[PDB]
Amino acid sequence: TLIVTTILEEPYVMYRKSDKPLYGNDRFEGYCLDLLKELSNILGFLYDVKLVPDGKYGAQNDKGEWNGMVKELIDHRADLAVAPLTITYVREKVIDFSKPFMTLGISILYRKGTPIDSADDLAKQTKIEYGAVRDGSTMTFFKKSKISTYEKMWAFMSSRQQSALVKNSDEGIQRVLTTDYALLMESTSIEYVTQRNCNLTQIGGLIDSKGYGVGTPIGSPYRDKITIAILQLQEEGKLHMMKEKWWRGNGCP
Amino acid sequence: NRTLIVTTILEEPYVMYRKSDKPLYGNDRFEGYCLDLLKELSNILGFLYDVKLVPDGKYGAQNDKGEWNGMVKELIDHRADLAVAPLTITYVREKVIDFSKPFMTLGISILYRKGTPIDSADDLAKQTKIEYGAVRDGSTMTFFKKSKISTYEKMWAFMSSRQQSALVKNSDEGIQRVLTTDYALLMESTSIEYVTQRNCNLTQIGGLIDSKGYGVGTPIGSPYRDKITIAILQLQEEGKLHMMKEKWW
Ligand SMILES: O=S1(=O)NCN(CCF)c2ccc(Cl)cc21
Ligand SMILES: O=S1(=O)NCN(CCF)c2ccc(Cl)cc21
Ligand SMILES: C=C(C)[C@H]1CN[C@H](C(=O)O)[C@H]1CC(=O)O
Ligand SMILES: C=C(C)[C@H]1CN[C@H](C(=O)O)[C@H]1CC(=O)O
Ligand SMILES: [Cl-]
Repeated sequence: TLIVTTILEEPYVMYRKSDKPLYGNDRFEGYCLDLLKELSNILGFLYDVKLVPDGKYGAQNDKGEWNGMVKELIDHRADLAVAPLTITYVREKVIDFSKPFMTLGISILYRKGTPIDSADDLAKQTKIEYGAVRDGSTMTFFKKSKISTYEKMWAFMSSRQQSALVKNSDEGIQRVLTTDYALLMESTSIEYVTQRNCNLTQIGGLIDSKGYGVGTPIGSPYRDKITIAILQLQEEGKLHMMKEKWWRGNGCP
Repeated sequence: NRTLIVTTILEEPYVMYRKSDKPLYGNDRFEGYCLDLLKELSNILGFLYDVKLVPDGKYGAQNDKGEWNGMVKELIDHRADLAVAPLTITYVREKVIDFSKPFMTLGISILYRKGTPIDSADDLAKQTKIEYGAVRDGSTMTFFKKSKISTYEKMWAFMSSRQQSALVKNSDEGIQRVLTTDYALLMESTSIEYVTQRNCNLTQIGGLIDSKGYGVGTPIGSPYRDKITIAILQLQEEGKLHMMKEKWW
C-alpha cells in the first residue's frame, strides 16, 4: 500500500460532491485520481491518498529547505506525488520524476476583448498589471530567466513587494475577472478555465515547454515502473481520453 | 575519465555529414542539432565522447523472436554509453533501456502535398485511393500496429495490406514518394516541420495524433541517465534547446 501525496487543484484532484461526509480515497475525484487508478491497475499496488499537510507544491527558501509535496517525498512520508507537479530543474535534482503524463507551457490568462496578443505586449507597458502564483514554477521561470523580455517582466512582477503576485490560481482568476490584470498561468489550467468561463481567454501561445510528472523519492523502485505505465497509457490513447473527460467543462466558443 | 561511446545515426537535421572540401575524421565528420546537444551536455557534465554511427543503421525494433537491433541493441549490449538521436521514447523501448527525459517534444502527424482537401487522419482512413504509410519498423508504424483505436486500426489494416507496400524503408524515401505520387506519409511532427520549410509544395495535414518525445538513451542502470536528464532540464529552462531547434530548422 503506497502513500500518495497530492493537493486540491481543479480538475486534477477535487472533493467529490455528496450529501454525506466522505472518507479516505472516496473523498476525491478528478484527472489525477483516474490516473492513479490506471497506474494501480497496471502495476498492481494499493494506495492511500493523502493531502499534503502544508498545502504546497514544493519550493526552496533562502536556506535551501524544501516544502510541500516535494518535501513529503524527500522525507519518505509519501511514495508518490500525483498532482499537476511541474517537472523543473530544481525539483528534479531532489526527487525522481516519472516521465511526463501531460505536456504544457506557460501562457497568459486574460479577459476577452482586448488588443493584447503576446507577453511582449505586457512587458512593454505598465498600465496592465500581470503576475503569477507566488513561488510556483511559473514565477520561478521568470525569476531565473535571462531572456530579455522575461527578465523585464520579472522586474515588474517582483516590484512593490510582489503586489502583482497571487497566492493561488483562484485568486489570480478572480483578479483577472475584476481588474485590469493578466495572469501568467500553465496552459493546461488556462484551457480548463476558458472552457468553463466564457469571459476568459488565452493570450498568445506557449512561452516554454514542460510537463507534469509523478514524483517519487530519489532512488525509488517505482519511478521506472510508473514511467513505463505512463508510456503505455499514452500509446493506448488513454491519457488523451482522460484529459478530454475532465477538460470538457461547459463549452465555450 | 573514460571517453564515452555515443551511438547515433544520420538523419537531417539531427546528425548530418559536415560539408567540407576535404576528408573528415572523428567527431569532425558530423554536425547538426544532436551534435550541438551533445556538446552542451558534455560541457555541463564534463565528459569526453566519441561519436559512432550505429553499424546496422537502425533505430531499434524487435523481430519475430523478440530480438532487438539498432541503437537500442547497442545500448542493451553495452556497446555504447549513450544514444543521441531522434530516438522516440516508447513503451517497448523504455522496458529495455533507460531514456533521459525528453529534449524535444513531438507527435505523429501527416506529411502530404499542399492543395488537397484532406484535413485529418480520419479523412485518410475512410478512403483507399490516396495511399498512406510510415517508415517500416519505426515507432510510428508500431503505434498504428498496436493501436486499438478504430480509425488507427483501419489505417493499420491498410498499411499492412499488400505485403506492406504502403510502407517505406526510410524518411527520405517517404518524402520522395509524397512529392511524386498520391501518397501521404505518417511522420513525426518535428520532421514534418523541417521538411516543409524546405519543400514548399508539402504541408502537414491535421494536428498531432499523439504526444511523445526524443530522449537520450542509456543502458539500464547507467549513472549518466539522471545526470543527463537534469542537464536537459537546465538547457530547456535557459532556452538553449529552443535556440538549438531554431538554428537547425
Ligand atoms: O513519452 S513521454 O516522456 N511520456 C508521454 N508523454 C505524453 C503526455 F505528455 C510525453 C509528452 C511529451 C514529451 Cl516531450 C514526452 C512524453
Ligand atoms: O521536463 S521534460 O521531461 N524535459 C524538458 N522538456 C523540453 C523538451 F522539449 C519537456 C517538454 C515537454 C514535456 Cl511534456 C516534458 C519535458
Ligand atoms: C497550481 C499551482 C500553484 C502549480 C501547478 N503546477 C505549478 C508547479 O508545480 O509549480 C504551479 C502553477 C504555476 O506555477 O503556474
Ligand atoms: C527517422 C526514423 C526512422 C525514426 C526517428 N524517430 C522514430 C523512432 O525513433 O522509431 C522513427 C520515425 C517514425 O517512426 O516516424
Ligand atoms: Cl526519467
